[PDB]
Amino acid sequence: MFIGTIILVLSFLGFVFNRRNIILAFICLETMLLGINLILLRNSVLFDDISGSLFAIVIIILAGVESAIGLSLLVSYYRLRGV
Amino acid sequence: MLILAIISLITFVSMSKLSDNRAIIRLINIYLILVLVLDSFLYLLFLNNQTYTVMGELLIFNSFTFYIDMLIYFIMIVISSLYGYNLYNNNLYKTLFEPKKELIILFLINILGALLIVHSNDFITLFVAIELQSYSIYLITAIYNSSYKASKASMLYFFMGGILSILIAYSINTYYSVLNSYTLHSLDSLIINTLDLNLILIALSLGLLFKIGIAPLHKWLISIYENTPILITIYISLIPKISILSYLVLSNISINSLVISILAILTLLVGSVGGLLQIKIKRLLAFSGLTNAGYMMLLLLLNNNEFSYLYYITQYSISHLAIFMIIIFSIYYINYINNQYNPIIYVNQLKGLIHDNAYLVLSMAIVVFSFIGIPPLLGFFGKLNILMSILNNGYYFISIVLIVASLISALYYLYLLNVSIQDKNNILINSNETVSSVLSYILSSLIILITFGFIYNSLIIDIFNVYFN
Amino acid sequence: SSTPLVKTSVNYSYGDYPLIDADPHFKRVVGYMRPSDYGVIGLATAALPAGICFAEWLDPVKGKFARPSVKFLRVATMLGFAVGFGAAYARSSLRFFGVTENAREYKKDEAQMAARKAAGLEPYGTSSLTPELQEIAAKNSAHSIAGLFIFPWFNFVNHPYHGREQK
Amino acid sequence: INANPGFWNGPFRYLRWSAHNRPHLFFAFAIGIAGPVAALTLTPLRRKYLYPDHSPLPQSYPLPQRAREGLTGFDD
Amino acid sequence: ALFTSLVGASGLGFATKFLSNKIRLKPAGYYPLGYVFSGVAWAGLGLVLHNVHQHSLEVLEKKK
Amino acid sequence: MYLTYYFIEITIFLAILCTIFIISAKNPMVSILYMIALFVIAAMYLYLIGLGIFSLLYIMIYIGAIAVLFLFIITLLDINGNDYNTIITQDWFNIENTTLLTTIGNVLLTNNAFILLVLAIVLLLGIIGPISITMKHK
Amino acid sequence: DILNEEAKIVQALNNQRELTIKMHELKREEKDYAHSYSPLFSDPVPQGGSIGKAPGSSR
Amino acid sequence: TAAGISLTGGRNRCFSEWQSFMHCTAKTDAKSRAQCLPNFEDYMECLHHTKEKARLREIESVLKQK
Repeated sequence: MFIGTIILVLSFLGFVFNRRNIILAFICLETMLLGINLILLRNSVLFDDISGSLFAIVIIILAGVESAIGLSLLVSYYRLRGV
Repeated sequence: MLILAIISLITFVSMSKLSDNRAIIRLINIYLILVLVLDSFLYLLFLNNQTYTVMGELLIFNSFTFYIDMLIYFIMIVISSLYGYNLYNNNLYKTLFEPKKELIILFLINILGALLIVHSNDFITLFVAIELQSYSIYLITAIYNSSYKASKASMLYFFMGGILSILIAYSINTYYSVLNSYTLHSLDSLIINTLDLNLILIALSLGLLFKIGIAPLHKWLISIYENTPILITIYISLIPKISILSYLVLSNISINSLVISILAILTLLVGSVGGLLQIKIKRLLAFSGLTNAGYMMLLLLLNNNEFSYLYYITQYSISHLAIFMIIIFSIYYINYINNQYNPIIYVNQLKGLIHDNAYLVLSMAIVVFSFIGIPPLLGFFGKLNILMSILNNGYYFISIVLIVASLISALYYLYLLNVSIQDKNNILINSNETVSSVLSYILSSLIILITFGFIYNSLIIDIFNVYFN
Repeated sequence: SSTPLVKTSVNYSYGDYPLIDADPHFKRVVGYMRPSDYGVIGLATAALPAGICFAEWLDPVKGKFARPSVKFLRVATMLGFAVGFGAAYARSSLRFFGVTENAREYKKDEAQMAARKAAGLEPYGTSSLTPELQEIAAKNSAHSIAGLFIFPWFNFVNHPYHGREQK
Repeated sequence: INANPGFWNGPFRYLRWSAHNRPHLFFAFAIGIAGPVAALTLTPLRRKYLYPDHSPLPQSYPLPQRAREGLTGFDD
Repeated sequence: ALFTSLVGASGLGFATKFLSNKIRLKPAGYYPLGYVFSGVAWAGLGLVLHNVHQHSLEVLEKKK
Repeated sequence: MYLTYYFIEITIFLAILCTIFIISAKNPMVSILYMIALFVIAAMYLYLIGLGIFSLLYIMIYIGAIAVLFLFIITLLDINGNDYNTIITQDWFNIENTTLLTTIGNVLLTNNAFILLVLAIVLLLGIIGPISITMKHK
Repeated sequence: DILNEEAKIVQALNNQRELTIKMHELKREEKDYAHSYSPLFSDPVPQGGSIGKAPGSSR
Repeated sequence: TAAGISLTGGRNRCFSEWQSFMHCTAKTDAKSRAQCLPNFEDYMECLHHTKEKARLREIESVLKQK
């Protein structure tokens, strides 16, 4: 339970104190979506089911579509600026 | 019949040119009207709060949620009806308020996202649908791309939406880490006695709530609600409210919450005093949107509150909806327009609205009286029945801070009327064009609802008693 | 391939009228709807193009009273058939719930059930499924006429149990 | 030039027209439409004409429903 | 009484056209035919809503 | 064979090592270069915990699409006391290797098929959105 | 005549009060499983995941 | 749903403890759920084995003591 907690919490602390670099916010969020997995997946493992794995494959997919949508949001954020 | 609309219409928009964008939205307007009219009778699907669990313990259809399920179609008819109809036949109103190609698609995607929360039993369907509506509001903010405030607000909304994505997911993960369910039969007043599921369900509640403007997370939604264009905000300050609040009121997962009560107090206080020294109208309007959700936090605390919730919902989703459309009308009479995406900002700009007409002013006056609880209005009995639920279960200090919040609120709601009826020095005598008829007729309807809504006070109580119990 | 082996409510009504079924099969809903029901379909199909002609008569798009393209009329005809069919399925399958007026169909289901009892086959017909899948697919289609506002869902399953007296 | 007649003027002519000009759409679309339509219509015929289905495969040890009779043999 | 409810709902519709003209800066009687349409539609809701309430009351009477 | 025991406690610390290099990087691309290594350490942790399936699922989708997507964007800039061994039995009730992936394919398709059906609309939105933004039709 | 009218009115209001107080008791009444969840499938017994099932799991 | 499923799609570790709890609830109205508590606690020992860990650390402490 340690590793998913620590990836999530260090990603959270990385999100807070590192605003002004903006891509770093995305990738800390992406590792957050990994950390929720690393806790939930071993809960499926310890609890003898794939019901947590059922939620897990969905949150894999939703992390994906998050990276699909929000990066187009980024491209919109930089088209109207130059840099 | 949402999906049955969407799968046809995105093929239809892809096979369409750019000048059809009004007519597609006119089609969807009439479509949702006929969905409501021709299929209204499904309230007959219960008689004694008879609740269905559909798609196998996954969705939940009941006496309650059918109402919100109707309500979202009702408001979407209005929102669509803004787009599809011209305001005037002017050059100004076609370089303003012209919809994009993909916009009306994203609305029905969002309504799918909103309805699949309120009808959701499962946490997994909850999570899918909050991601769905979060992506919806991401795009619907970012769709009017050639505005710097629009894209900046889209990013701003994006990162807090990501935190609440992971926070709700961590709450679901923790609840699963102590229990092998995801549904909510597993509470049933027995595990609550013998297991500390307080903090976990509290952390579920907070993560669901902080997509509203709940006062620890306060400034950022307000910065959005001004940096958006004036059109998109009348949609996105409504749907994420009433979707998840109907979820949270449907399942009272935090009863006697120490956390939610203190946050409700702080919400009402800082929203009421945040409405004070402000001259930007989108701000002022968003803080009204905050304090009314402040009342929502109060209705989250109670047990068995399906009256005061739904009645205050149909209060709020009419009044809060209509005051936008009033100031959408009001920008024709003003003397200075900037900012093609967002024409009015400063509340000073509608200085002489009564010497333009009396009747848009009177219609504005009664709806701004409707936010402050003026007793012959529909906006009153919301607060009345809130307080009939509050002292029902002894939230005493909550009631007196509600009174403080109501007074400090009603100070700044009248600031609109302080502006609106004054001298202008340059009065209209003759406009060439009129306002497009049925677009304004919708506002006439929405305002006779608020004024003459105490008529059906009795019949709605009878429908409440028979159907919802 | 016909044992339900789950505990199902028996004759548990939904209104004041006697039920027939908890989810009527999709071929059956076509097979039992009233002749006044088909008028709801037809008037819904007429409502959409008359609706658009209406809506442009109220406020035109570009200030001129002009009838829209035939493309819009064909697509409005399609969605009018969608609304009419949703209304038809919705108005029809209530009568299996015993929640609206159940007069002729309770007679017809004392006939066709008795028609296939004497014909010796299953009271609903064999599906191409293991019975556990029959259970789970009917759990999907159970009460799914509710939430017709969100999505259409139907019963294509032909599973055994229906909230009947015993079979 | 092969611009457009429109699908909603004459259908079958437009189908021929797309087959002469854009077979990348229409011969993906024909393979696509031949899937579920044949899936609907052919499967009653195969059970009627060709051959019926298979017996379902057991998924666990199949349990009958009996009452634990007296079964002798192999006491000692 | 059903008819007395209908009169009030059609009066609400009369007020709808009456208000809508005054935002359109038209006179009181500008497009009179619209008062018929609003006179029906809102009254139609009073058709429906009272038909709801009839159907409500009997259900309570069947629980005694 | 006592070096075998601390395997998991290897990759935890190597995770903790890696995340510090995420939030301490000069260039933007140096950060995602550490992040793909964090995905790989994660996948090795999934192989080591006993889910060899999802280890490779993540390599298909995390450092498959979404990481390479991040790389592809960031190119486009102008100018820079629970110590108890659990006991595992052996039962003979299973008959065929319906693995984890099979039963995902059963629960996603029978018990909770509506989730996959709405997931179609989520994947629809992933198509529409970038075309909703980055196009400027006509 | 006026006292008869007020007898009717006050009895109507007491009918109203004893309507509503009962309806409040009708709210807080313990609901059965048939009304609360799905009407058919009257048991809450899950019995799910039946492929690798083991004889003896019911209790 | 994915209620009593397993890795191989069978039944999990505590299906019985779950179902004996659900048998405990299907025959029992509220204000009589107190008797359902030992059926519930038997479920919880499945999930986290807190009574088992408390059982084992004591005997491990005794084994350390001698």
